[PDB]
Amino acid sequence: YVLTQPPSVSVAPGQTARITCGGNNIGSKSVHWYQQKPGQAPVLVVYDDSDRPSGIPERFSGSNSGNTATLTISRVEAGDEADYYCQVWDSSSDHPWVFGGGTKLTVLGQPKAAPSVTLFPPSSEELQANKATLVCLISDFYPGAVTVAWKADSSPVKAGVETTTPSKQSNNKYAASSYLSLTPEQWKSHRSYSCQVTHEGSTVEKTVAPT
Amino acid sequence: QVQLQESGPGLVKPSETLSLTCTVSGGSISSYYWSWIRQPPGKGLEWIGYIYYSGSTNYNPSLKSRVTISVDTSKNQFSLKLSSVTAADTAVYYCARTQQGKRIYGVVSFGDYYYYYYMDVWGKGTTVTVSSASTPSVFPLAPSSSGGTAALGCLVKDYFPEPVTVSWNSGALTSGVHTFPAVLQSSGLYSLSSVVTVPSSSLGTQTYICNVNHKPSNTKVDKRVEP
Repeated sequence: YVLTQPPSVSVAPGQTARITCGGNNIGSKSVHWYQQKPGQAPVLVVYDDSDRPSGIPERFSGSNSGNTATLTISRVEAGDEADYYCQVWDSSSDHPWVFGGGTKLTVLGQPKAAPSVTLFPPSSEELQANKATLVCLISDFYPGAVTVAWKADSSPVKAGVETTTPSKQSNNKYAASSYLSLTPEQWKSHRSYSCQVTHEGSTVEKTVAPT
Repeated sequence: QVQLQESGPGLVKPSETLSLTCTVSGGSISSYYWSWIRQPPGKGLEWIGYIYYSGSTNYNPSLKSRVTISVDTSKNQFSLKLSSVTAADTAVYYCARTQQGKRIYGVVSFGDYYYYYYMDVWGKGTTVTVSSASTPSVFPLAPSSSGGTAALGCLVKDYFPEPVTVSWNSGALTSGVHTFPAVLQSSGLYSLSSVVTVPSSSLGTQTYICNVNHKPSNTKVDKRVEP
């Protein structure tokens, strides 16, 4: 049995989101919906077409008729952003358990938020191990896109820079980290170092100096 | 308050057998079905199989040859075994409680009815990595001279594979704690740092201890952080 889901749906906040689940005469079947927020385990949000599990907000409403099952989310919040999977058990199939491909819900038009930046210098314990690492932590920003630039005493550096991809925080903002390893010989060498984070046409810079 | 807890190795060499176990708490395995599910990085969900508490099994055919699910009611766990492991078996593996429903839509004696299954209670998941490579140095990130709010943390470098979990003060300190997602080094190793924002006022006479747990190596490390 084949379950056809749109790969993505977008809504402005407060609007109603409709995630559809295509199938042939799917109305003759029990459809169940799962929600998977980024980094988290899935949870049951609908079972047997329209039954609400304990603790699932009345905003979520399952329905099934004809060739399409639908998960309707009214008054959509930023926290509802997730992958939504429809699911069926079709007894007459070598593959009795079927999952839908999944639909990514994205909430467009969220409030802009400036990044908070924290730069830690190489620790007193790491330097005795002849290793040196600058930790730059970026949090509370939206949209979840930032460029990071490292400077060594007003001199840009590309070597040894390892930056992560932005991840979603519980407060629906984003976080990301950037690392720069050095030699203690390189660290104590310069007068300072700078992590430079650009977000949405603006830059925040933090500086650290050895002592 | 039924909970399901997956225990995994985190790492398994290519072509040897992956073993998983799911422990259920605040509930009984009895009278229920029990499923294993997995999710490859960036991919959808794939059901592996179920097991009735009595022993009856059922499997995704695409994996039936290599997979074995068993149950143990005497300990309230059920287990997964995946043989001849390959790189495509890299995924997060979930254990989930499975319900059997039935829709009687006509006369129950004319077979005007059918059964179905769904999963109402899920576990937290466990990351399985398939690599030939083998299997964490924690350094203090000390507070320094943010408006009455002070940031300190722990840097966890050069571990493999995912994951590591960090608590502060044995789980008593939970506010302001923000454990960042790990970086994938060019070296291939993993590195994360966890940070807690505490009041700058009376930062002294306060102890801050990050507790790092790396299950794939059975290591539980404590590190004190002070200016």
